[PDB]
Amino acid sequence: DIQMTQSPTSLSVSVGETVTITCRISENIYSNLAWYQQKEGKSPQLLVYAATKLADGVPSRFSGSGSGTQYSLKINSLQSEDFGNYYCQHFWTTPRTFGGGTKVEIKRTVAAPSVFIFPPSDEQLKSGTASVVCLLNNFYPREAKVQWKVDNALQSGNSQESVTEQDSKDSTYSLSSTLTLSKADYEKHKVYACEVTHQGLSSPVTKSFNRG
Amino acid sequence: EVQLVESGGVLVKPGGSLKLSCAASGFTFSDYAMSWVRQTPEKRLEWVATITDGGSYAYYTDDVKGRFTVSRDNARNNLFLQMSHLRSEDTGIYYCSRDRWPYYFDFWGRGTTLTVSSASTKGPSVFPLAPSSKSTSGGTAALGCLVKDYFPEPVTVSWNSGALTSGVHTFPAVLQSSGLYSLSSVVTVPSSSLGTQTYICNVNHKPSNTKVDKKVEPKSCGSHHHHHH
Repeated sequence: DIQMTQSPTSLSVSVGETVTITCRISENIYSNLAWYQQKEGKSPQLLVYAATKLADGVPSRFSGSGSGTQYSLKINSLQSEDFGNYYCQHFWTTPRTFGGGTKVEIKRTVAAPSVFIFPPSDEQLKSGTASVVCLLNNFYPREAKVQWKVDNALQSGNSQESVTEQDSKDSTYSLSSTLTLSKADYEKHKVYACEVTHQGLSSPVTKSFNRG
Repeated sequence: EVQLVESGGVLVKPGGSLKLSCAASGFTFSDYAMSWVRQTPEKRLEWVATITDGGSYAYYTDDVKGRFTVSRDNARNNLFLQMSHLRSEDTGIYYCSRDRWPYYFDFWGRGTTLTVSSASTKGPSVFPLAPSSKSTSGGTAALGCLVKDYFPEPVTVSWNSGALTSGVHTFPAVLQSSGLYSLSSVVTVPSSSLGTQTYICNVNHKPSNTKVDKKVEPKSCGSHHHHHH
């Protein structure tokens, strides 16, 4: 039926560079197309409509071209705020539908994480559980390994982690990892440690505390 | 400035009903068609329904015909979506949008999350992530809140009732093997002024109608009754 291919699906490109995103359609839609940027959580924003028309309040480094079955969004000099997902939309026939997206990552220099550990609140311990939080702030690239060590024993099966989207100002990422123990298991060990590996770190970084 | 602010966004039993609302302001409301566009499970944007400027005509996508009704109150700048026979595929984020009908959507609201599920809603517990010597470096201290054991998504976190936005990292939530969500929100501030500034994380879980405020302050370590194990 009417369908679209967005290409590339994924790109990683430095500030000041030129990015073209292409939307190819299964029928000729006679320039009845729109373009949108959406960042995670946040709501979409119209970039371009009728294939070539810049929406208001949109920086002029954005523009769109094409016709027939071939359309393009060009960002002239990529800025850190231009991360996120870009979508095309046809309005030729009913329903109007949306493409699958091109994820745009801002490439930047390496940044090592700053590593911070948080022991369980006293309020949580009174409820019977011990969450221990390790924080990796403002690193690039995304890839980062967190190793939980308890009395120097390699942990596994008791933590979960998650990464932020990319920062619109510095293009870094942050990561939070939680180690969860019963209160009883928590009280039977002394040293709680967070061991962090990243491309920006020569040797690993360990943040640790003694229960006390 | 144009403004579209949705309301609703709860858990609903499979087969149940719900009304979503949208307050519009900052333009002539009755001059514009209005739409709902939802972000499906996959993360694909899908048009749902459109009501013409006068409220006279309504249009729907096939999957919601006979189930959903879109309406508008031109005396109050409100847009509604009445939903019955909700089914699991309807779970998603629902954006109120200004529709340049036939054509494109030129303003969108923050979205509201509809989770269709037979689980119970549950509000979060909120725990401080106190700044200490373990979260400080270069004159900078990190502090936060841990928001644990809620369903369904989302919780929204603010700091100091919106007056603190700089340096905040609110992480995507994790799904615990209880089936309950967990997340953290952190901020890095000057060490210098941990004695003068007060930092409060504001946690809103609209699906459970629970708000929690939690002061996060440095905790003094020592105690007269204590041991060493």
